[PDB]
Amino acid sequence: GSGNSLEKHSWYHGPVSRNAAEYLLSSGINGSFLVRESESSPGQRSISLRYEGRVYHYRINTASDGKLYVSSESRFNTLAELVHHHSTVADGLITTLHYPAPKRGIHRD
Repeated sequence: GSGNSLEKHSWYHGPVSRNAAEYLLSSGINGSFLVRESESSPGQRSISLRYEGRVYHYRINTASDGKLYVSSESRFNTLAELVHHHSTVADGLITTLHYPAPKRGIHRD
């Protein structure tokens, strides 16, 4: 769950603060996005996008019910459904989810 999470999608690794995102992630690809988790809230989810060096921050954004709507005309419930739509029509997230490169073996002895 919150802390370990499961290897859901290819963009679902775990919680990663934007700071460390824009900071750590030097950004340098054809375009890869990654979802984030609680950062300054006791249980929050955001969306991070990595450009050819740039790093955008587009929180998940919730509706007045529960659904997760980034814009307002494209409300969802599950992150996936978010990317799904934001896959061909990023009506929410600026950049359009391209390919969330895997981060299994980044560094660890």
